[PDB]
Amino acid sequence: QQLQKEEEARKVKSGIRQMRLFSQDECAKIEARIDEVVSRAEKGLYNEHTVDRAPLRNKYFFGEGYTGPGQERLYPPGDVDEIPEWVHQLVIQKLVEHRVIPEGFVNSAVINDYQPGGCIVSHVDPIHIFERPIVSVSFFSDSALCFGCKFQFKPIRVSEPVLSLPVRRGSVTVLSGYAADEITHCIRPQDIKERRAVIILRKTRLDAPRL
Ligand SMILES: O=C(O)CNC(=O)C(=O)O
Ligand SMILES: [Mn+2]
Repeated sequence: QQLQKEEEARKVKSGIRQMRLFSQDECAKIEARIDEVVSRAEKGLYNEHTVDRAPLRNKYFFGEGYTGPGQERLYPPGDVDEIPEWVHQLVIQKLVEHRVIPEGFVNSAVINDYQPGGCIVSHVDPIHIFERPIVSVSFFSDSALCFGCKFQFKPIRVSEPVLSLPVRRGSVTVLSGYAADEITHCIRPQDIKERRAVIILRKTRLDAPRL
């Protein structure tokens, strides 16, 4: 049981790469742009499916977005707004330059914006929708990304995740293999003490089922 948790954590770690790529100034500039997105959404300037509002977490879908169990679908072409130029210029370019992902890979950029006490429940990034690797960049504050999220449903039987990964402002997280496909991830509400935002950069699959 203890050996099993250590083996799983080793497997999770084999599919995680992390690096501090964005300076405090670079973060400040990107954070200003994220604020612009929030403002534009509030002004009703985005397409219908670009904005997903939920109690303590908003999602903003660019390039491609998605919606019983395990049957998410891509919205028809042109339903979501295009990836903003600043995302290419300030975020994707930096990633390509540092050999994190190849040029042309990213066709989907999602911004998650969290209130204090916000969270995201146990999930796997839909395997029928997105290629791997999955890249994420964190912005306003530091937090943690948990892996193996049974604890969110069975706190008596299991109190802790398999692994908790610190995700600092300006850090890039790359998920692949076991970490992206074989285990769930989540964020605990106690780990978001102040506003936090994340830009998730992915490539959708050719055969991603569409509406
Ligand atoms: O906010 C984060 O760091 C993680 N968010 C997600 O896992 C997601 O939107 O798929
Ligand atoms: Mn996810």
